[PDB]
Amino acid sequence: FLEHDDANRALMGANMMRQAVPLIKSESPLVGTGMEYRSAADAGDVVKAEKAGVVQEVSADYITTTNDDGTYITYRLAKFSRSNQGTSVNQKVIVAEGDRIIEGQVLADGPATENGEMALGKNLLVAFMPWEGHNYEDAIILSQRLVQDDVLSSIHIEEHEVDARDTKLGPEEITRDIPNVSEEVLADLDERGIIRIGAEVVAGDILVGKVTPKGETELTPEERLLRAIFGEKAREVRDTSLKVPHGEIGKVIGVRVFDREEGDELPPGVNQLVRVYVAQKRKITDGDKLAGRHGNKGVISKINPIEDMPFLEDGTPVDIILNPLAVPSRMNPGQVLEIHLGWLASRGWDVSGLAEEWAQRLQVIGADKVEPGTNVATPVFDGAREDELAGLLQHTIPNRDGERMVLPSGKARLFDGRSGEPFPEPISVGYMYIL
Amino acid sequence: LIAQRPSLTEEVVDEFRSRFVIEPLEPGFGYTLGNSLRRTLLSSIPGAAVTSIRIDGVLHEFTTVPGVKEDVTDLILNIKQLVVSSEHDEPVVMYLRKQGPGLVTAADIAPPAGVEVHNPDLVLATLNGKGKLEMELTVERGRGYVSAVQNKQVGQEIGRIPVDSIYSPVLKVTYKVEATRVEQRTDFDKLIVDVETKQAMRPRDAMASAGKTLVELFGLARELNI
Amino acid sequence: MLIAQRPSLTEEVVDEFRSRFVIEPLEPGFGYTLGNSLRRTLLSSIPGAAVTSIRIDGVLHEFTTVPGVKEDVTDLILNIKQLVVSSEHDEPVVMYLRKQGPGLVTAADIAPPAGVEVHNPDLVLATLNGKGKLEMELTVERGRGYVSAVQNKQVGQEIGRIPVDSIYSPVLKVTYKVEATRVEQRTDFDKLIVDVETKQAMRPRDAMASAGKTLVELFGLARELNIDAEGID
Amino acid sequence: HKRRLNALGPGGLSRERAGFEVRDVHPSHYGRMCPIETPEGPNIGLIGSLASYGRINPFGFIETPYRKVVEG
Amino acid sequence: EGIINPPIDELLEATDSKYSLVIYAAKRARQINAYYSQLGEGLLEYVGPLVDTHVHEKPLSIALREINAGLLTSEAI
Amino acid sequence: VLEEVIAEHPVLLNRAPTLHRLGIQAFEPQLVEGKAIQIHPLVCTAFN
Amino acid sequence: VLGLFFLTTDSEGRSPKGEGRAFGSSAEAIMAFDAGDLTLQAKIDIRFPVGTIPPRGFEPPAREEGEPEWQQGDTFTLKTTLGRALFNELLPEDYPFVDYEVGKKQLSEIVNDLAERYPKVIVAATLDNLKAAGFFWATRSGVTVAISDIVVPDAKKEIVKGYEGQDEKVQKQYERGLITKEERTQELIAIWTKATNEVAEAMNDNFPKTNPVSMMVNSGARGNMMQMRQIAGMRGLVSNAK
RNA sequence: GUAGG
Ligand SMILES: [Mg+2]
Repeated sequence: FLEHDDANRALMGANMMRQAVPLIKSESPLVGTGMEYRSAADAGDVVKAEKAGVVQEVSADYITTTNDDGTYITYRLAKFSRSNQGTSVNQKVIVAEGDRIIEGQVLADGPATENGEMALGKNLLVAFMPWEGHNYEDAIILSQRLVQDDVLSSIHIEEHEVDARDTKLGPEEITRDIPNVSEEVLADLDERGIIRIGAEVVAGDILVGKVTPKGETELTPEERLLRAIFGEKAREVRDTSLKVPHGEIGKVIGVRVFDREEGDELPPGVNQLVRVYVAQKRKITDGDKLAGRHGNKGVISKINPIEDMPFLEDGTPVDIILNPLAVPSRMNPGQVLEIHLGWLASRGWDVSGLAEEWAQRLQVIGADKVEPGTNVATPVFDGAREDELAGLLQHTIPNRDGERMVLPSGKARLFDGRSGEPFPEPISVGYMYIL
Repeated sequence: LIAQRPSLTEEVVDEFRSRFVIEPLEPGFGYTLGNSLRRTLLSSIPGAAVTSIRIDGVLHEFTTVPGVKEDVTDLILNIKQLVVSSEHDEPVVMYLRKQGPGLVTAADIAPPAGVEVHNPDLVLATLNGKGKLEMELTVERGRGYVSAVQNKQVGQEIGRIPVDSIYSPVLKVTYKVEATRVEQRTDFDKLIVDVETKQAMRPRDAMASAGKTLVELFGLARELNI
Repeated sequence: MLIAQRPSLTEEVVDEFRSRFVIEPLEPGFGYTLGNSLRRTLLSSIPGAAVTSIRIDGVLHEFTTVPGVKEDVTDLILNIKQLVVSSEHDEPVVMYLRKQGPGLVTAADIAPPAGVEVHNPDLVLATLNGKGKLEMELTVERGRGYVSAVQNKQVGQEIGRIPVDSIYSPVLKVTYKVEATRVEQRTDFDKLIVDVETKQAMRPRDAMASAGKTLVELFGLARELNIDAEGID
Repeated sequence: HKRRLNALGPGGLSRERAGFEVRDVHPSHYGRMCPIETPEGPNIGLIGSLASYGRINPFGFIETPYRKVVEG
Repeated sequence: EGIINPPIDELLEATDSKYSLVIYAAKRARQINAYYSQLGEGLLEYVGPLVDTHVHEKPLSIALREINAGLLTSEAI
Repeated sequence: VLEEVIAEHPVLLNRAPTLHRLGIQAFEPQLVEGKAIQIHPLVCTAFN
Repeated sequence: VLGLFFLTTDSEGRSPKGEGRAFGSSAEAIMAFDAGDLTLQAKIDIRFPVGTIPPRGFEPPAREEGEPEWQQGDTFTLKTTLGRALFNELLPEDYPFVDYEVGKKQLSEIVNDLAERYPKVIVAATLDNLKAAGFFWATRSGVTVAISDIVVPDAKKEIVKGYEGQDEKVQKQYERGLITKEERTQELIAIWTKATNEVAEAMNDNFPKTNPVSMMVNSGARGNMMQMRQIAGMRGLVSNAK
């Protein structure tokens, strides 16, 4: 629905469509342009097969295919390897075991991908109405259900390393014998002074133990006396071990080591290099930026429990609130079309023998009988006309009790979660993609 | 002027959904009554859920188990919505073991006595002919939501991993009001509260517990006065 | 399971009729249930008595003017509904007021029948010019909550009688606000501050005790489903 | 980021060199550049993505496919 | 229990300015903070808090309390 | 201890453009979970 | 400010049920409001307890009596809405009653008055109360946006085709060379300036005052007239490069 | 360099 959008906000959306982070589980948008499939396919993140045969083995680590000719090819799926910006490049598997394959057919989705189609976020049930100022100046309110079901949760893999270098005084050493330290600090480390795999870390945790070769130590009078009283030996070797930088958290997922004397080559001086992967699962929390396709972007300001959501007639809560004051001034009414079409897509429609102009247009287009949840396509400049939206809305399948739950106006009855009184007038509700 | 005390009646629409009607309610009460009932039922309700698991040959949730197309994290998401009922207040241990090619299921899981899964048809993952799944589960009981971050207590057992869990087995609640046939200006409203819940527990006992909680709170409010 | 801290209702008095009630921190997300429910039942469910209709001597329903009185009829309706009456007959009763001469006719000056007490005699009802002439009879009926004035054919039965709004609630208004508190290094706790404005007849805390008992009954009605236990204290 | 046309660079237009005229859209943009999208910062419009069907002339111009029309 | 608890207008009319009030209250705050940080010398020039004080307190709050009380006086050199 | 010490100690909030003197504004601190400053909606328009 | 404007609104904002009645006190008015018989936007009579300063314009008028009266600070009835009462109650007691719609400009005026005449602490408390009530009533207002909310004028198509009709006749009298291209451009831009002005006025006439976009633009909340013109009416003339 | 202000 770009045609109904001010260019300024379309520019904002297009610039904000290159920054969506993938999530644990990707889902294709319910409403969106029909070109997304090609955009996903041409990008190299997806893994497609070069032959048309029958898959022989389907495993997360690898997928084996055998063409009728006889060539066997095993695609290795990258798993949880750091990207350029530090997001997982996890890759799923879609094809079954015995299913026939065609050349170029998608075998495994990439990040932010689903069934070979682009999926840069998820789709939320959403309603337009102010709410106690917790959506003032276009701040956002989202239900705790997103905190509950990892609907918006993203992996983050950080990698940082340390180097053993032969300085003028001597060589640096990696070891579990760090000097001038407690015992428990070096608890989970390895034999050679490396953190094990799986050991969670916090700020100050020791990842790899490194010690300076030596240094000219003129021990001070006060320190001299202190050592004499406690009978401890200050040794020229000095601690230079790696520590987590302040304000961090994560589980170690992989560790790599390269060594000079070993067959691996290193730059001059550096004797050993160690890289550590620390990974976390950041859940959607206060302060996380968030934005719709049309450019409505805000910082989450509060996450109420599932009850305080202004819930709807059948008890479905709303998963996000939005400040309506935006959409007039920003001159970007595409999103109201989008939300209505999303509600339409969630609840299927049946149109047969209606003899209406819009009904005739769908029948000739063929999009007449639609089951609930099946996706839809609205090309950028040949999208759905408002008349089509109105007719389809008037002919939505009854979700429950044989009643259509949204009024023909596109507004429905909201029951305040906290007060319980039904809201004085209906409110607009639908399903919009969010990133 | 007329005095009429509330009267509750029940009806069942599905094996796990029921509608409960209270007609004598004062005007402009059924809404607040239904709201408090709904919120309390969702907020608090005893329940059981898996709380932390262990996988042989795996040291973190990020890696993958050979033999499954599903990575470990996919298994986390599969189990988080697994629904269980546990009678024991203290943690219990459950085991999932599967070999050969085929689907792994909740039914396949080894149930300890007094701990019962309630969604056997749920599929958790699939194994190849070469695959092997071995899994330890911890079944704890609680209420509401508990994230894995506060659910971690063992640091030495790196094999163990926490999982955020959901206890409340109620799915959704919806209340409606009407007008009573009684001839008067007040026009007493008729509240009807429909509750649908997961397979763990019947809605009747769920709202029995909710009433227990709320009546406790208001007994606290009243008795402490006068 | 057990609530980390048990709540404990407490009082803060600023006037014999105005009061504030505070709830010691509570399970998060519960504050709005309790406070809203309390608000509704305390405003409405508690019973009481109020006037129901009024009849001035020698006037018609369309004839809004009343001779011999400086004030009009409408302000008299406001003043009489402002009056609080405590009755228990459970059926309509009639109170009379027959006064003459110039001066001021007040609630003190009213002569009530048996079984009915007027709590506030201080209120001035009318100011008379010249001869008083005042003769007025009004109907009181116990009721529940608030009822809008309705036409019961009393005007048809006698042209003088007219309907009037009645306030059965012994309370006037309640304003409940929820705020956040920090306990055991956790901020997930909601204190309730409920300010009750009540008339002189009833003491507010007694009314809220009655309201709590009523809700306790209405929610013990749920125990009939089954017996279940929840962590508490 | 594959298909961007970065006008900033050596032997070419520089950030300080920018003017009103270069940044704005021109009637030849149709099919040769998406006039909608560009970084919002000081380099407004100087960077732009290629059009959807744009193909590259061997000399270095950008061609656009057009359907043929005859006698209506 | 907050910054605004002493209203400003009384202090302003007391000191007949805004900036003079700031420097004067700050001088008093410094004096009292020096007093609490004596830790034993007991210099006669230093003076304790004229108004009652909490177990833990910010000195400048007590300075402002004194000024609002109006008991403490100023005079330029 | 931190919750004890912060009260009655001003903090200057301040935005980057700082066009006019309403850029720098003193406030009382108050702890809150999450990782974001909170702010009082009335003063927001002074900062722009 | 949308909430406050929704609150201090004249009639017709809804079906004014329960209008034309008198109430003893604002408390019993709120009781009726909860009862649902009355609507917040409904002209009624209300009393006021003593100490309620009356409107500045209400100072000359007073109640009818043969004895001296001082209604500047005693009980007085007044014709107004529950909303205006609530809005006064937010304001401090000593402030005279305000009975006119607040919108945006008037709110700034009264805030200036308060900041001028009153101490700072009262100003802060009053602003805080205003904020709380404003958010609450914005929640209750029900402002939204929807496809039926923004209604295109019915007349537009007709008028524009007529205007378009004009256009092509000029083009015809240009294809014979009877007019220069420059003169054609000037007369076309004039014609379409007229057309867009007329369509803007038409749309301005069509929309009712109850729909949310009108409520928020008129309140001074957000937006301005031409945004509505180009979301509902045609954009009109724009500018090419240079 | 490139994103946000
Ligand atoms: Mg900004």
